[PDB]
Amino acid sequence: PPAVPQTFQVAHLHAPTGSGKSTKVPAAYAAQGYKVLVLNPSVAATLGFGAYMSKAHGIDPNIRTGVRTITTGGSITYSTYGKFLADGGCSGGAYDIIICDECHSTDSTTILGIGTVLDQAETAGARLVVLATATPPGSVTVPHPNIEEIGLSNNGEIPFYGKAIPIEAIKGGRHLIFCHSKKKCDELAAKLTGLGLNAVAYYRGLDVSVIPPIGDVVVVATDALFTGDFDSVIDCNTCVTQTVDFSLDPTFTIETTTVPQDAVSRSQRRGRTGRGRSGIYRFVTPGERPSGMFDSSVLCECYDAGCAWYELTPAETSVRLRAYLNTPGLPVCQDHLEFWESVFTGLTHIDAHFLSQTKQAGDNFPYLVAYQATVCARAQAPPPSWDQMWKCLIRLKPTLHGPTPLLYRLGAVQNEVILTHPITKYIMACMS
Amino acid sequence: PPAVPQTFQVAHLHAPTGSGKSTKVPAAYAAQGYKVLVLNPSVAATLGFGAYMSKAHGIDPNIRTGVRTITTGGSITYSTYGKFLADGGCSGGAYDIIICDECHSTDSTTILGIGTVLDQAETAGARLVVLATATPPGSVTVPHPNIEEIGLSNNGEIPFYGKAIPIEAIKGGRHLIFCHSKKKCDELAAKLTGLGLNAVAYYRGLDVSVIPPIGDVVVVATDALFTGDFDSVIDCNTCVTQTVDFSLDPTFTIETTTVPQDAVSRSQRRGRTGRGRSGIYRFVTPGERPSGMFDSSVLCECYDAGCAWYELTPAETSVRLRAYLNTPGLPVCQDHLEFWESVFTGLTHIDAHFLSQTKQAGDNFPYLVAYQATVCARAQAPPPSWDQMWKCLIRLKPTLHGPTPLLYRLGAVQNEVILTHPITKYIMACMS
Repeated sequence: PPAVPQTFQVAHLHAPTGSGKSTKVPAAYAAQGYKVLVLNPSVAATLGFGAYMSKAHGIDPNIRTGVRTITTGGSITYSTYGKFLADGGCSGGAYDIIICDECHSTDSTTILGIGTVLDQAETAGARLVVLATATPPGSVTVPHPNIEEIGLSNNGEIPFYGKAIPIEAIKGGRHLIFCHSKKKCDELAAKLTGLGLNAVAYYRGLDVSVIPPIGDVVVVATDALFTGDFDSVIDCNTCVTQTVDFSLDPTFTIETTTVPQDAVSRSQRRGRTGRGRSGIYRFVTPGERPSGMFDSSVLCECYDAGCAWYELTPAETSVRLRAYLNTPGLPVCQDHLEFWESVFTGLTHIDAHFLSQTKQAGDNFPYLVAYQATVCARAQAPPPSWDQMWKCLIRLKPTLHGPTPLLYRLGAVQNEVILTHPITKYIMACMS
Repeated sequence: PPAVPQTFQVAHLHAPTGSGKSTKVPAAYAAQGYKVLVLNPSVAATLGFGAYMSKAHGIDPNIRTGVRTITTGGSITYSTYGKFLADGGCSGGAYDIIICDECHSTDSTTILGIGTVLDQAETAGARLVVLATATPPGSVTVPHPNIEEIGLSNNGEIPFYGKAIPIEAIKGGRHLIFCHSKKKCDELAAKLTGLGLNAVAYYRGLDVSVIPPIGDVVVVATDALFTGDFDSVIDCNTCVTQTVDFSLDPTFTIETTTVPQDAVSRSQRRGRTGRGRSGIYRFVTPGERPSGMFDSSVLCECYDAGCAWYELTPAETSVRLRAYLNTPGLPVCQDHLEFWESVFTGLTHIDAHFLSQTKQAGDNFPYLVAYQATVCARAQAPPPSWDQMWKCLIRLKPTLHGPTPLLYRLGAVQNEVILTHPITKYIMACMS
């Protein structure tokens, strides 16, 4: 619980997990007349705190979200970054303290949003602006005595990234596997379900409904993160993240490449254990990786998204993205600001009906995949392939043939690619 | 009105809607000695011309539809493509001039209708075939003389496909809203009726009466809607259609999807008002998509509705359709005629009970739904799911175990399945 200076200040509340950061601290604040606003990357977290904050603290916070919205009138508003950017940001929000929580996040939304805070807060009327996070940019993983950090040897057979988890000893108690991809995910889960190890896990687009409860059974699951008492975890130490490449063929190639886990995705994976009691931590490679900068690709999404939903011209999404940079204790990446801002300023006259469709079904890059298919339909030319990605062109299959006027490799490709579409050209020049 | 050449000829009309393409053109051919047949796709519209021609034209035409029939013995004949088909098509007929009104629609029937007539007419003694319309392929919305087109913003208390409707714009008069789904219609009307607004949800099934004829009113209705005399027509711009998506799992799939309106659909709704007393049109997503094309869905639905309703050999159907890809001016599609034909000839010994049951059920793909039933029972195994589509398999539920022999994803498969059935495999191979 930092000061509340009458002037202005940007406080960093670097406190560990379960400290009550998104529940107690605000409450402290909301007991002095100060009107507070707390932001969080996930809905399920927002709506979460939104209750634990009422049924055990005597407060009824307004809970703003896309899937749910509740207005009480309390001076504590638990909403989310996305839903915050959606509501126009602070553009209409009178708050005296703002807490960008979990700010260690490198996702399109946190960033753009935090950037939105960092810029408007100051004049929106805010008196303090808090950035909380268990694991901030830089700070290294710490030996938490509340977690029996135990190795991982190959005194078995069950192939696991190397340190083949011995089966003879490993049965299932309270453990919890941590994987990288969706595929190889269940690939193991069942490889042991023929023994008792359910294959349960959370992917990208599922309900917590698929969660156990009792029975000393081991579970699997990807990064995005339930029930059953996690008093142990088996991290794979292989994080996977999209990484832009400038392959000039004819332009970039947003490709999801795997890699060693930094510090934030190392201790966050250890943030889901040591709960309730003296947790345990299983890991293959001990060493983590210096965290602080995030790939430039993400710098694209703010632009792709900010353009898709939040309605921010490449221009706006910049300044916001700017202010977020100049601020301390927050991650960074190469200042490809001017380039990217460059690209989108041009990608004009996107077909309304394709953005709408693409975004709806939540496609990684809604605006970019909705543009690569406007040019594709005005040129009666098919898209780079018929993956579920270009489903928006489905109704045009009858009238569409020839080569694909490729604007950027956003994944698989299967047609003659012509690299001359006036735009492709623009984007090239923009690349220099 | 075109001339009836000494030789045989297929003409093309393009008069704007309501100029006699289906009223004056015929009367003319009639006031000469030519026996005219006029096909339209609507059972309603059909009976409409009968009355009209009489009320003022001094011509008692014989009508032919499902619900009725009225044979006055006169040369001008009005009839649906549905009834015309079922009447053994043109083959069983001697008409001098066959006008295929509304030849731009793309429904199982209206197509077989033209294919048949475009294939038989000549050899049947026909003198002329006139494909009429006022929105041929490659056509866009031409501004309505007396209809201001306004867009939608965010100034609105009521949501609406991303945009909002300013209550103020719908507080006086008779307004018609257009929503893709009835499921949605119901809601959007409620919210409005709770705002002291006279809301009435209308769609397939309901009683046309619900809609009052006087007083202020807003109709949250779906395509199915004259005496309505509406002031404005807010439109959701999206539309719903069925698409086939070959997905070797194990053969294909026919899911219903919500896709953007084509120039046509955006001219039936926009024109639901402004007719007579100057009205207004209000949209969400600007720029209408173009017309004239139809997903392989239709081609299957033909063979199906051609084995089920009109009782026609997969061979014979192709025969009819073959005379459609050919004639120029009619909508386009992928030439899968050879494929879809294969997939059917194999589907034999359908359980007539199930077929009849399904036909009399309104099921979209009856012959396809029944065969998956037929082989289901035939093999003593349950249907994919128990949606109100398989209803025909209840007296057997007890005597039904094991995984479903999935011939094709045509609905929502909710059961352990297999894909080794001799038939599944067949089509799978017919997949060429």
